[PDB]
Amino acid sequence: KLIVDGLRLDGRKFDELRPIKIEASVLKRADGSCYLEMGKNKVIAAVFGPREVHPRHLQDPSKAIIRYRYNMAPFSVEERKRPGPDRRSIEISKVSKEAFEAVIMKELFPRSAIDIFVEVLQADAGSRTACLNAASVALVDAGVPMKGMITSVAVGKADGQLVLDPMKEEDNFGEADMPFAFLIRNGKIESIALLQMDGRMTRDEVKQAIELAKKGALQIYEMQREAILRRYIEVGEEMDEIT
Amino acid sequence: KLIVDGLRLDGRKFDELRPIKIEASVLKRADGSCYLEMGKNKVIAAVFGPREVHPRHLQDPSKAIIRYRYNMAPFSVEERKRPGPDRRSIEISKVSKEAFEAVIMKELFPRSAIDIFVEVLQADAGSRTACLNAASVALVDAGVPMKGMITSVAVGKADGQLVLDPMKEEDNFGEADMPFAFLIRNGKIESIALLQMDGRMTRDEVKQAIELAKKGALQIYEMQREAILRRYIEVGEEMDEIT
Amino acid sequence: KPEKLIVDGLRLDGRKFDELRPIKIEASVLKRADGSCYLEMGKNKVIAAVFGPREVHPRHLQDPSKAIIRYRYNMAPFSVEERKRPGPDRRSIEISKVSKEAFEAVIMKELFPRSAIDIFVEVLQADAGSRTACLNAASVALVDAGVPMKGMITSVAVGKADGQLVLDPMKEEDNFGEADMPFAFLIRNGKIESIALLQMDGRMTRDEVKQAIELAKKGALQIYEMQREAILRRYIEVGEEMDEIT
Amino acid sequence: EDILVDIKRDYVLSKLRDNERIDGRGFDEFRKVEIIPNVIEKAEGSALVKLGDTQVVVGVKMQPGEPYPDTPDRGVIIVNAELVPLASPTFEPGPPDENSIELARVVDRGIRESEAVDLSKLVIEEGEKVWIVFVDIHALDDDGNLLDASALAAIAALMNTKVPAERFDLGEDYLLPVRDLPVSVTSLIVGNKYLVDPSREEMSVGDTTLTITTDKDDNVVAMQKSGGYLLDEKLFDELLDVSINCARKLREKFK
Amino acid sequence: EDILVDIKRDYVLSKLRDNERIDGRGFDEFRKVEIIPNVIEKAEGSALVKLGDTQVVVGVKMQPGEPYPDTPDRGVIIVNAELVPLASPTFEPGPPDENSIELARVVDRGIRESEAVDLSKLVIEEGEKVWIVFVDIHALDDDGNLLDASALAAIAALMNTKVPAERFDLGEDYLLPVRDLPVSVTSLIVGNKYLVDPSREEMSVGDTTLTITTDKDDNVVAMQKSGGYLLDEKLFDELLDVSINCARKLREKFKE
Amino acid sequence: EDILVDIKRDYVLSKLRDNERIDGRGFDEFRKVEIIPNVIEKAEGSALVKLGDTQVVVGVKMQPGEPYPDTPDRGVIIVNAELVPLASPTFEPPDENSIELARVVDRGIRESEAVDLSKLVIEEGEKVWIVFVDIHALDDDGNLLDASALAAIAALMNTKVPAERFDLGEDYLLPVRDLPVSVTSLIVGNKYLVDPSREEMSVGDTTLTITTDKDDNVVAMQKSGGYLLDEKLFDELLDVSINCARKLREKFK
Amino acid sequence: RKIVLPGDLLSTNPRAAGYGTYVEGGKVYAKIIGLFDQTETHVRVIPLKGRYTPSVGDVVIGIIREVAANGWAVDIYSPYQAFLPVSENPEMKPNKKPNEVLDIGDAIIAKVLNIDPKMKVTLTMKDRICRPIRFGRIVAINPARVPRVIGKKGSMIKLLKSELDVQIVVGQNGLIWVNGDRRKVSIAEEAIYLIEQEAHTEGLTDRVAEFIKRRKAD
Amino acid sequence: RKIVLPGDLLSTNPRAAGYGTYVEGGKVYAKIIGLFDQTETHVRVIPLKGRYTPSVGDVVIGIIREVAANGWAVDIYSPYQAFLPVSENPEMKPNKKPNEVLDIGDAIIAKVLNIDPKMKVTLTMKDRICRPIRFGRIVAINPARVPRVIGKKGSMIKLLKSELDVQIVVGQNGLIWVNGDRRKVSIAEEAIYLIEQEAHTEGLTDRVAEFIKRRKAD
Repeated sequence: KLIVDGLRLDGRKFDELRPIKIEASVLKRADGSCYLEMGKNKVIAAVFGPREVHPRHLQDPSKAIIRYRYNMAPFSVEERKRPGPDRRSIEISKVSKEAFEAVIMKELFPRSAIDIFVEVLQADAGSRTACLNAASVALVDAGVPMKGMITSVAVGKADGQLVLDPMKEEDNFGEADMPFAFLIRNGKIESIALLQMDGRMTRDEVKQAIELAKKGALQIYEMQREAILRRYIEVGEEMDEIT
Repeated sequence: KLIVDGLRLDGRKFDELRPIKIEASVLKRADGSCYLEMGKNKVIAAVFGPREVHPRHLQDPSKAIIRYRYNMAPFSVEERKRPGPDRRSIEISKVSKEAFEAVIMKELFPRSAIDIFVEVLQADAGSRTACLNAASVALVDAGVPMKGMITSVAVGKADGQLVLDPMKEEDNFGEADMPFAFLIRNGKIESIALLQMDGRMTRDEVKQAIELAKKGALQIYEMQREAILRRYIEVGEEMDEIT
Repeated sequence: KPEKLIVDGLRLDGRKFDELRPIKIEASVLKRADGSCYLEMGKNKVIAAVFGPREVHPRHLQDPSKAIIRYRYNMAPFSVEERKRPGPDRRSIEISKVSKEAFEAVIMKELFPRSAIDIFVEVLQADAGSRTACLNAASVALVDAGVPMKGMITSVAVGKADGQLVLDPMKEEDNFGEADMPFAFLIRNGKIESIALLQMDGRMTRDEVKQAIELAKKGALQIYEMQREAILRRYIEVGEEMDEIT
Repeated sequence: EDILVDIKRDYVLSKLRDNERIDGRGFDEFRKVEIIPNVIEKAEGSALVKLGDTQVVVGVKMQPGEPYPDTPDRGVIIVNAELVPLASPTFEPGPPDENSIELARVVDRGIRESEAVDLSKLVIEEGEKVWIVFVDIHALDDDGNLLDASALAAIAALMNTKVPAERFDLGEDYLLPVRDLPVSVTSLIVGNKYLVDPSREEMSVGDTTLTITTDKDDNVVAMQKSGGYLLDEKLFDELLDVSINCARKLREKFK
Repeated sequence: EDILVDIKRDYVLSKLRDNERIDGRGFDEFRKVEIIPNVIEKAEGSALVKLGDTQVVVGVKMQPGEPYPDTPDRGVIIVNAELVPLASPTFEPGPPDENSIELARVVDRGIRESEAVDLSKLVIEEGEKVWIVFVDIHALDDDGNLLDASALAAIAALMNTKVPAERFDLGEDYLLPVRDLPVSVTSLIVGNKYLVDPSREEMSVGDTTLTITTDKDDNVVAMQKSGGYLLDEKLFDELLDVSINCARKLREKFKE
Repeated sequence: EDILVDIKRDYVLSKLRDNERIDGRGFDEFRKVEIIPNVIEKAEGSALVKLGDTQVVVGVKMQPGEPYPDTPDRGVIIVNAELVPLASPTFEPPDENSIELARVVDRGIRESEAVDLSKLVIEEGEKVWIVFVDIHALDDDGNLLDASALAAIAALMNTKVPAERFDLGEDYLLPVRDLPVSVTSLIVGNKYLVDPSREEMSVGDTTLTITTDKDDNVVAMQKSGGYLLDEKLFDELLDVSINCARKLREKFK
Repeated sequence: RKIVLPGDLLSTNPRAAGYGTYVEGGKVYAKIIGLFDQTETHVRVIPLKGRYTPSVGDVVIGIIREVAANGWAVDIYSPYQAFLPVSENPEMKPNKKPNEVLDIGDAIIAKVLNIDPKMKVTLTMKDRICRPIRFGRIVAINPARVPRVIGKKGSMIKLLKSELDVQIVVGQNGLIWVNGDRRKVSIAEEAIYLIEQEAHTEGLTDRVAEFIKRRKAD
Repeated sequence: RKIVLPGDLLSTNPRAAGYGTYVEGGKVYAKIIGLFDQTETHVRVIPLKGRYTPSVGDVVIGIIREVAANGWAVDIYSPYQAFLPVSENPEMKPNKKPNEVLDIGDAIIAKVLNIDPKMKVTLTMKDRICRPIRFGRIVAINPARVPRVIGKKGSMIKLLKSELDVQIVVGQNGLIWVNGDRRKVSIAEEAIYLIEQEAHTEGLTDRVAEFIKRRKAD
């Protein structure tokens, strides 16, 4: 039984996130980067700022195109995975690509491309979510104009109770999994950038889920800020001194 | 035994076609279209009028290029078919495409492309044949210039006897299958656009086969005219009133 | 399965340690190619074709300062004991890559901007060294095609059987020896100028490697006179025609 | 690149400002729906659906096979779609795109998450043989919202599927026992306004939608936001309920 | 050679008007044919044929395998072609073209529809093990009519194939049972004129052909019209007989 | 970037002419090396290797499977690489280069017989252990080859056979008997730069790799790029390489 | 001076809004990471990272990519394309053919004349500092590292210009031109690259002088 | 004169390196297969095979491929591209446009005026022999076979021109123009092709005489 006396297997309460660790600017050859741990998830995102899209036919004359690639290392799962995309990888890449299309100021770079690469070194429930949070930090880290930051977490449902950031056992036996992504401006949830759901929920449980989700998103949002600022305090001072 | 008492399994004579039903213009977003039933064959054709070929290197500077694609839905056969092209689909596409290359005045549209798509929703013997007849109507319905109509039918050889429009049993157990397609102008067979043969025939059997095929072609030709004229009575009248 | 590859100073096929296998070389064998060569090296039967500096078409691979070199090694499905599925495989792609590089070091691509020199080599029957055999063939075809080259490329492999280094290893020595090391040198006026191809797999000592190179260099020069003779023989007539006209 | 999109896009946006849809229908109303089952006799199951001038056919084929090494107690359902180039001039001739794959996944999620087909009831041999259900979607005419037309068609096809037992000497034929009825409602989101059941012309504004799938008891069972746009939480609250109400009306046609 | 084809295309057409062929042959005569068996010793069967200056090699490989669930009482023959870049500059260095596929299929129809190999004599174990025959065609020099050259190499190779029973512990090696001689005759159609066994230069006029394959008793076992042109029923009537005849003369070469 | 690499290329060449490397390294010295094992707990084995700013992770996954018909008494080792587009905008989403990178790694391990495959048999002609070595580039700043080779053998050494998981008994370390180490050098004219950096590489992709085992024997060699190798230089670089491998081999004690 | 992140509410009056910000619903937001720069006339965000986005008046060093009769297509080392019109290069006298003054591959230092709405950049050479690079050397470093080689009030370039007696023109795009004694121009290169890699800018100005010191030794 | 192969030593003095050779290590080597011609000005290698590589002064026969104002783009059948500027076509007049002078399909006979560093060939028609072809017939032979068709000291084409009363112009790229009385052009045409395929050429000129007669009789 997943929930016992108000507690989940891992031991946390219905409204608690798993341990998170975030680190910005970890790759030297990428324009922007971020290492992120969300539970047993270990992901790394890299970004290659506005560059020349050479396959000329895919070149938009009025704005930049956004490309996002989600990929699992053959050694990130319990059972070795054959390298290469699958229908799932392709769908995750697409919905993630759209989440940033809605936030990036693409009009600023006609004929160019902004490629976002995300690799999950070790997977658990929510890698999709782990990846979005890392991409957001990586995009900021590269200095590409955005309307704000994107934060993502998922809500699940076990033993008929909504839970925040579901673990594997919960996603495999629960009654629903619902990953969300929000655009956050100045510490406030503005709108949603990604919404997906599989399961069985009542109209009333969906609304509650949005609320539970919003609460977790803001928490992750403060960790994204801390990671970035921490990493940028020094250059900021340098620039302030020089300027 | 296939032909017993002068009659064939499905009950028809050696010089008779299977039932046929044609419907010109059935697709709203195509430039031209046709729904054709020939035996247990349920096929549909769509044509997309002289459009710009995009992979620029395929663009022919002095005339239109023609592209034809024969395809079977995975649910058109007894055993579900893995979607995508196989070797015989590729050959059927190539041969059919050559038949229309000899009738369409592609010289009028340089740098352009006329795409013909045919999908077999339900397959039986002679699908190859059914698609050609469908495509021919869709081309007229699309309004593209042609020397005339193309009609197709096949001649099999059962129990040493030649038969028109063979059924599956005759194709699977006969001694030969010979598909044809002719250019027909004023109710007259002008020349052959498609010719293929498999089996064991004598120099005289070949010669008679052509004769049997031409007979069936004129019959199918009148069905193609009925289908089209029926469908165009209204617009015709409309245009006759304005002009 | 074999015991004693080097019995009484001799190998299974009967030869000594420093001797090549029977070789046959024929220049100008294809009509549609700009250059070609038929070459047999042991059970190896290979054919090389070269398509002179031609205009590369997908203008995204087109280099503006020199010609690009393309090489493609390919085994006919019937070239080996067990039918091989047609199409490139990891090893075919690697041999093709290493071989292309071998010629990039010798062809004067600077003389043909925006152009491409395509070298196609097919092994109709395989034995050990099919990769060395192709290069030898490829070299002749290029010459026969009129493409400018610093010199000629000659290749041969050195194996190691029962502690003994052997020239042009055979299937057995390769399948049960302790090392296989294919070489390829640029030869000029009958002189090994430098190395163009080098690969090794096995287990050798610092001293055995150096001995392999000298072993390889001797076989190489031998193969180099076979390349010349094949060429000259083929061109003696036209040469005389040009000396009479010119 | 453009053909008539911007002109039509300007027009669609133009009338939107007056709170009208170009065809005059309401923001919560679907186009006329026709459900025609049993159209491909050679298939275990089959159905054609007309959603306005949009058309799609779905075929269900079944054959015994081996189950996945993690669910030996379960039969298998594989959903795939072909947005053939014959459906529209934009459909590219070749392998499945991102769109073909996504349309199939949604159709696949509503059937699976609402458990319309009891997969445990399709086992033949614990870890050796189980029935394999192939649901193949084939677009015929793309005039908007192939997704919904496909979902309705898929479930209508299953409900008319006949298990080919006798063909494999595994028993006597019978109707695929369908226990639920998933239905999806797709809306076009233009700013702070939504259009239920968008058309090809309305789609000229951009591929920005929200799809909600419900089961027979009105529970949400699958949701999917698509396209690069921001969704106002208050529009979602409204559309959620509107969507549950529209799904309910559509679920009536199956009677 | 956008026009270089047209330069010699004009010459070919020029002489066609005067009713003559470029190299002086008759409109119904093949170039000199040369067939040479056993060229790939490692193969179970092979043959190299030189047709004019055109060249093709065919190799045959056999190995036991599982039959088609439908035909458990018969062997299996698979035909493949590789119109490799080696043969000509127009040959793209990639996977099977739309032309390699057609070439291999025609050749396959000739062998399959004439029952040149007794597939029923290749069963090792009813429904379990059966011989699988791989016929792989390989162009070496494209000087026109690789198809006919291929058909000849194909049977020549089959006629030299030796079932490798010893290797698979199934007994002593023996001749593959061949029981017929399929032969293809391709003609280039220009207007109301045909050129039997067209050369590379004659092909410059266009890719409009007609192929007819016959068996040992002169019956037609396969026909293929190819290219985008209209065929006059008269020419076809005349051509039908000319091809059966040409096929017979070529079939002579098989008596060694 | 053509010129940007040309600019830096001219810088590197300019300094080569004066007999110096742009980071002050000697022509025969490797950059700093860091080897961290067990970074992927879900893997049977794993190792992160940092060579200067170059980073790579190798994961080892193990599972029972059927052997190669020609060898029913040996386990199987398959090596693959993903030179993903992260940390090298030149990589496109396998390259002709990934193959050669994985191939070289594979050869070292196979020729030195670092893994006694005979000891991974479970049932003569049926069950055998399949060892999947998967290479994953993280940050490309030059010489991913040598870094990957170090990460590969290191991961194997930390590999733990999952016997219990597959009910074949107690878990135990993967048998490893040797220590392959490869050394790649950039070759410009008659000069060589051991352990080239992404910047030095701007001069051209003309290298030479040499791999040795614990007893200093050469076990694999690979010359790459379109250039001509001088024999004198090869004879000198041969010893230099064997010596560098020995020093690196010490990081495993 | 505080650091802000994209999405951070900066101001309530949109007419003051400038670089690195955007307006929505009467409010001003930051769109890039950087230092908040607010004064009485404006509200901006000073950038810390990213690629070179040109602004009117910037000096830049480019490489002529393509030649035309109306001018040259120049490569700025940025996602924005640039073009130098024939009307803006005073070294080309009428009778001269465009390919006689400037040709593909040549280097030049120009000025950002105008940035149209379609994002094209029009370059000009009609200025004091501008000129064709016929001799000297070029150095390329990340643009986000440009303000560091120039330093506070030009203190860095000065140290370099002075201590090595070389000519130096730092382009905003990150392309730098250096001329003088070859032995000294090389030291400049070396020092600019060190400055670029420098992980900790504590007393960098002093360490650079100590490098040019020891470096001048040999 | 013997045959030399690429890589063969020809001279120790690099001041003598001529066509088909190259200098390395202060020596001269052959780079193509060919006849070693030793003179006292150059140490060249007369080529025997390969594609056409023009040189200043060659009379070549090309075909119009592209049209523009600055001139015409012509295919001379070689890995080197060619262009015919307006400034070099006598028949060109300021009245009408270039489009009405030569279209994307015509055959011209020109001279190679200049071949620059990028291997771009510049043509010209300002010569006595140059003229747009709109008559006769064009035969195409392999360029390496043109010295046989011209024969020793022009021996061959002189023999053709006379015995057949025909006008002939041999382009170096291998394209030949023939003009005259239909029937005589056809025989000359035939003879040129047969000469190109000749296996043995000892006594070829007299043999072509007995052909010009047998075809002129029968």
